[PDB]
Amino acid sequence: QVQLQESGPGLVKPSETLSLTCAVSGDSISNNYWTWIRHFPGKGLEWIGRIYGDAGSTDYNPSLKSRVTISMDLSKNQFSLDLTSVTVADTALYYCASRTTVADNWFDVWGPGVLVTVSS
Amino acid sequence: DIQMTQSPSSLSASVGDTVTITCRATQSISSLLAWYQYKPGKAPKLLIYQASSLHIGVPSRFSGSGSGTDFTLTISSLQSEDFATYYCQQHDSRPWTFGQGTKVDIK
Amino acid sequence: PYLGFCPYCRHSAPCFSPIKIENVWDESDDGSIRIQVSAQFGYNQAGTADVTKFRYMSFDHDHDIKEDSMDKIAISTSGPCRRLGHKGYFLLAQCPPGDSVTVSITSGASENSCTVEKKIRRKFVGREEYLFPPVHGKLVKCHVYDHLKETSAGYITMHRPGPHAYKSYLEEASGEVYIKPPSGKNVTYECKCGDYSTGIVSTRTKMNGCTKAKQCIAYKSDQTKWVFNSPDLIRHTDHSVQGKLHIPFRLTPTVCPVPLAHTPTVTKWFKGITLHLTATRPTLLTTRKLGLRADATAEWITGTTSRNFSVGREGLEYVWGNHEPVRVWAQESAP
Ligand SMILES: *[C@@H]1O[C@H](CO)[C@@H](O[C@@H]2O[C@H](CO)[C@@H](O)[C@H](O)[C@H]2NC(C)=O)[C@H](O)[C@H]1NC(C)=O
Ligand SMILES: *[C@@H]1O[C@H](CO)[C@@H](O)[C@H](O)[C@H]1NC(C)=O
Ligand SMILES: *[C@@H]1O[C@H](CO)[C@@H](O)[C@H](O)[C@H]1NC(C)=O
Repeated sequence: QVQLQESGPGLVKPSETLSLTCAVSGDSISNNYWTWIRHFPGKGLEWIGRIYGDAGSTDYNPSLKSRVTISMDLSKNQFSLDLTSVTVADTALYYCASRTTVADNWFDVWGPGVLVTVSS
Repeated sequence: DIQMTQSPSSLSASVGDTVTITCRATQSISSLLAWYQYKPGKAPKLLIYQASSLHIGVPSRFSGSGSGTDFTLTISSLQSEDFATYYCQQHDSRPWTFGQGTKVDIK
Repeated sequence: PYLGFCPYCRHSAPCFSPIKIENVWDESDDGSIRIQVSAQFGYNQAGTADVTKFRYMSFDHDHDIKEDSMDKIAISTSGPCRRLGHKGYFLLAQCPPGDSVTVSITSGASENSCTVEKKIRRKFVGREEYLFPPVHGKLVKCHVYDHLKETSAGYITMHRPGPHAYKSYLEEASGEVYIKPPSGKNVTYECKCGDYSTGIVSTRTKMNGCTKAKQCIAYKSDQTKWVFNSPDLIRHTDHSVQGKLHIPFRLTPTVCPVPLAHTPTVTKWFKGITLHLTATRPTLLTTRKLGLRADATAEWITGTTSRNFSVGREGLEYVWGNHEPVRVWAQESAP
């Protein structure tokens, strides 16, 4: 089966590059869509972006397009998140998502997730 | 961007009752909708895909319907394990959006 | 499901048809062909896996999606074809020979058709020409497309569509331009009347400095549809491959029946052989020596005739039709 695990720093200063890691186990990286999802406490879920495995094609939310860049590492079974110049509104619970279907907005799989707090 | 107005925001009900939660979209999105069940301290799980179809493992008691802009989920024979947050999600426009969340709680 | 530039619409002209054929493959050994069209077969407006309905590209300014059934689908090359399977862009049909193939939707009186040049011939298996497979004969390995729809012959590449502009989106009145959108849908405009300008307005809005309606371009930001890398469309500013569906009806190896010819009547003479032959259809006869020089020859024989072949001491091997090759050896019976 496909298992996901988030692993990122929990406390980052504002106006700093946020780097978060989701590792993939049980399946290859190159034949499924890979997705980041945020979830601010006291609010709801919001889209971040996605990457395809063997192609490296990225589609991102237009509002955050200027500050979200997604890269993947096929050797480490790895795909990553880069968020530049974080603010206090970027404090959210972060999920990495994957699906049984090769590409679907709905995600069959989901990591436990990691909490990121932006404060001084 | 197609925006969402989740219905209703809150509803307290006991075990065995029937609660209906509506899903209204600002634009005609045909019947491409998916619903989620958020458990606190855990990742949300898919219950209904395609606005009428059941994910394997999900209870049959859960039945969603609707097309175009108006959608409903009917939760018949409510139990203790499914007091959660309800979230319908469309997959037409990029990127996908969410509701404001519907809270159900034990009366 | 996009719409393409079909070189033959209903009447005579190159026109736009939403069941536009790009290519046709005839690599099967049973005469069946597979057809790529721009429409989606076997899916509803939402794309539900449901066999009895399909969808296509609408002929209006809102560019939505409608539905239709297969009872008004006709496949033809010279006569009507027989339908066997369909997934999305893909077809499979059994057809008589012809110089082109025709797909059509006969939606009432609106018979929108598309015809693309492709030479389809009646091909055969083995060494004997045949029209319809006989009951009796040798069983031979052949290669046909599988009728199972969930197979995978390969992959095709799809990307996001580019801007698809309209004239119904733009309005001209008393020497200025206007933009009228459908209600509830954002439209991204682009116009140039001096300084280069962009923007996204979902409501009717005056634009200043413009006198001609041929200077502003408006298009809805459409991300819902996925389009094939077709030569008939303007692509988006980034050409990244984003996904891939299977190519169904994989060309699978199967056994096929082939006929057997009539067994020839063989007569004998000194250092030579003579075969009285009979075949109502063209069949192959290949003879070769068994020594230093093969002296190989091959002919397609129609009707009945007699062929003389010299046989040496080293011998000769002749193959008549689909039968077992038979080796013959001469003697030293000089008169
Ligand atoms: C499509 O048009 C609508 C209407 O302008 C935009 O709606 C905005 O939505 C956000 C989020 O709800 C609100 O905060 C704004 O107030 C709405 N408009 C305004 C001006 O207040 C919507 O963003 C548009 N989508 C795109 C992609 O432009
Ligand atoms: C009839 O004879 C012609 C040659 O004159 C030949 O080409 C044709 O195949 C024959 N048809 C038959 C088999 O009756
Ligand atoms: C074949 O050989 C026989 C016997 O020599 C002869 O009568 C006949 O004319 C020959 N026919 C051909 C095809 O040359």
